[PDB]
Amino acid sequence: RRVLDRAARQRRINRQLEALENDNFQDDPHAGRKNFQALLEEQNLSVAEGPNYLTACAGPPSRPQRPFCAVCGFPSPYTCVSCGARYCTVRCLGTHQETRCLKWT
Amino acid sequence: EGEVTELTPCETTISHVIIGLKTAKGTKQLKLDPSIFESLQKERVEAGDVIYIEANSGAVKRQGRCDTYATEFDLEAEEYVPLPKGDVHKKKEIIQDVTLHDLDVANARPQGGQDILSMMG
Amino acid sequence: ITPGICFSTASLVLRATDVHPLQRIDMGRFDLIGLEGRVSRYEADTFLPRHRLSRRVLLEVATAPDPPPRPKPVKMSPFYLDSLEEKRKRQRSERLERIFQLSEAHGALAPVYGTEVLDFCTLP
Amino acid sequence: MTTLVLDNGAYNAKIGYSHENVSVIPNCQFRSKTARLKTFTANQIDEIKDPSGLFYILPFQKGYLVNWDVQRQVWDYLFGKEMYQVDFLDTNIIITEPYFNFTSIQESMNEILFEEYQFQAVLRVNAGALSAHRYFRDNPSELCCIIVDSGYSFTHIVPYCRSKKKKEAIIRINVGGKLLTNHLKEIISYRQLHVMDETHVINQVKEDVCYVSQDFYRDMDIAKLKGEENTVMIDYVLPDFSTIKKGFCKPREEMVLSGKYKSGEQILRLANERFAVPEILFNPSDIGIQEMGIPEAIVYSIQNLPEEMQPHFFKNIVLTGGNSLFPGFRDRVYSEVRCLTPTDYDVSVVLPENPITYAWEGGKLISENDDFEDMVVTREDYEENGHSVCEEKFDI
Amino acid sequence: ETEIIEGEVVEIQIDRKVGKLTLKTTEMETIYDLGTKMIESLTKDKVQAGDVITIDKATGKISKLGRSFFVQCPDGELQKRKEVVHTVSLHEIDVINSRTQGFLALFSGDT
Ligand SMILES: Nc1ncnc2c1ncn2[C@@H]1O[C@H](COP(=O)(O)OP(=O)(O)OP(O)(O)=S)[C@@H](O)[C@H]1O
Ligand SMILES: [Mg+2]
Ligand SMILES: [Zn+2]
Ligand SMILES: [Zn+2]
Repeated sequence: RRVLDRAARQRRINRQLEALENDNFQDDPHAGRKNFQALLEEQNLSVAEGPNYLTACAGPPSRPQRPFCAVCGFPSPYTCVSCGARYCTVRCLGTHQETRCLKWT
Repeated sequence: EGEVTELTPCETTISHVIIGLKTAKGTKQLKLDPSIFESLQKERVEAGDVIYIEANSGAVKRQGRCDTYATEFDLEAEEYVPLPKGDVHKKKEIIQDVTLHDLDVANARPQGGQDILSMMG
Repeated sequence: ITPGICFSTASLVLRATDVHPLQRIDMGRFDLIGLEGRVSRYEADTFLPRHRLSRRVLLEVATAPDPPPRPKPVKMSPFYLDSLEEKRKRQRSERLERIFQLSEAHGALAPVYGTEVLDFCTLP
Repeated sequence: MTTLVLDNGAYNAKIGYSHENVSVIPNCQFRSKTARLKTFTANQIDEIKDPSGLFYILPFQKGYLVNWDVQRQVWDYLFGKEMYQVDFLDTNIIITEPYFNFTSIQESMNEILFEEYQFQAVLRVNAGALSAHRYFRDNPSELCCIIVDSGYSFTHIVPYCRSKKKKEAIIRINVGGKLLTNHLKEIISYRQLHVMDETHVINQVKEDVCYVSQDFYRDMDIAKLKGEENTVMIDYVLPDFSTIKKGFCKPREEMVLSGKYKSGEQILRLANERFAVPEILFNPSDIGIQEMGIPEAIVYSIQNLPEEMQPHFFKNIVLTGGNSLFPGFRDRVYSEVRCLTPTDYDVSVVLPENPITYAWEGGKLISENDDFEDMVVTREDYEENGHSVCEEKFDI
Repeated sequence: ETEIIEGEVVEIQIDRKVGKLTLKTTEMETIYDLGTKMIESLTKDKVQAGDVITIDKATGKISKLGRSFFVQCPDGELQKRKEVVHTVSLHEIDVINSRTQGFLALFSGDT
């Protein structure tokens, strides 16, 4: 099977994390000004330049990350080779491969 | 007794060892006699290990890794042990019966000893 | 060449003799054979009876400030808490008492023979 | 004359008069497919009868006000003749701001408040400052406190002295109610049925069934079982808005193991999501956020501060925000902080009866004080000095 | 109860310590992130691609039960929780706990 490089996995993780901040998943039912990144770039906010938004971010946790199954949520001893997703059972591996491994269905 | 959060020998040789033990009821900072550093190094005690230290003898036993670190690797040959529940400092007044034969056999042969003759014995 | 025998047993069996420190007494107070080659008759008979620490001296040294730095050779309270300080001083008192009791316990025994006797009696 | 207290949150605006009670109203506009040309504003969401597929127009992105038109419309509705009939020219306004609010947002706030409405005086503070003031009023003997504001879009942890905010030790955790609701939506959509368009219903489900577990792996093992022993698993009947107006949990005696029900109710079965979703607050790395959780962040924030003040801060942990209403949240926070705290230091975590309205009560209390007039910035002084003195007086 | 990992080795990588190990059954395949002790255990007992091995997770006990292309690759789950029952005689307990390396006396007399 194919293998996804580190950049692809990091992009997928970032996209999944950003999707959790989305206001709505659908479009405007009517169907017919800035954003946070524009505000950050306009502030010209530099690290170590006093207390600010960036310096207030929580640091890395000391306790290691606990793996959970991407399908059912129970703890997952196994890591998928192709995409790096965690899984816990043959059925869960098959479901993950059918649904979200490689191509994002 | 507790999980080790810090293990820092203090140089003048080493004057003392500062250790940090964590339990469910809090954290305690302990200053150890420098002779205990050899025992800590023999037991291979690092941060995140659950150990106990006998106050009267300085004996150190590393009784596994804390189970909070069980997920730091997917496959390690480690024995993961729960974090101790009580206080870091545990006091118990006990009454134990021994016989004179126990003291005789305890003093019949030497124990420990880093010399070659002791090891071969 | 044969592979070794892999003898498998219950993990509980290997802990049968193990006793928790809170469940056993210190047997080092009866360790006579361990003192041989390490403790001398001088230490047991002349030095320790004269230079044993006392609780008064231990408390005085602990409470006294740090000694002045050794001279170089010459070629010739808003955030104060009363309960926390009471707990801390009780802990310090307990630590000093433990230090005293352990120092007394670890030098109570006198050698059966001693280093001097063994050295004298040991021919080349 | 009168004073208006407003907590311009990203989810709920705590707006009320100083002499009256407190009202919780969503601070966002709504649109639905049952109305062709009709935009609901603020509390008008009660009028709609089929909130399924509801579209949200929010004025806050990532906890900061970024959309000005919807916020202006919401304020005009709240300040209009229908809601409160605020007399702008003779009223003082206490309005809350996110921590470390950007300079542009502060300038726009000052301009809008002092020109578009022409308020007599404005006091812009942080919700944590009001919470700290209320806490110090309730407990006069305490000299230092730490506020945990687990809200809709983030969770800040800020330590406060008697009359100052320690800006150096402010720590932000990027986990809030929005993130938890979206994660629950994603889990349910991936596992049982597609609910990504049902934000309202999934949020109500989270508020009704989710809880914080004292033993995570024991609960996981219990949930993994099948049969009577699976005490964690419950059955929820989603509201169809035809005969079931609001969602409810089926009684345990009425549960069916097979999962098939003669009634055609759309039943959503949640077993491990009950405590997996709240756990993201304590373990952000569970879902993929490399940030310290609430207890570790509290301990870190306290330990950044000088040693002398640490025992006082450890004694005055306060939980505020909507996410703090999870069952077992206070106990879990206390247990973890006690595990991390030095044993000589006592730990006390206080959860008020209404963590939503804590900041509003603090604002009401600070309005009644005799030092209130010195804190605010007047319009007459605004004309000349405003643009500097708004930044000078407000400790944002 | 013990956790036992039985499968066919696909790829073993060790770099100057960190390492990765990929194991497969006839139904599933997985990549493991290895710790220092397991890396040492896998280095001590020469393991190469194609070998069918079982690992005791808590101890690092690796026993090679053949090579496959000779034993068929395992079928079910890679990681299995097994209940192991041992009946140990009182004499065996006494001999094991009599001295260090005392279990040897169960085979060579010398009690
Ligand atoms: N009983 C409940 N159980 C769980 N979550 C709840 C409950 N009640 C309310 N919430 C959530 O609490 C969040 C709202 O919290 P608020 O304190 O009002 O946030 P906020 O003040 O707007 O946030 P900021 O950061 O201060 S702008 C929403 O995500 C609600 O879904
Ligand atoms: Mg708020
Ligand atoms: Zn699974
Ligand atoms: Zn995959």
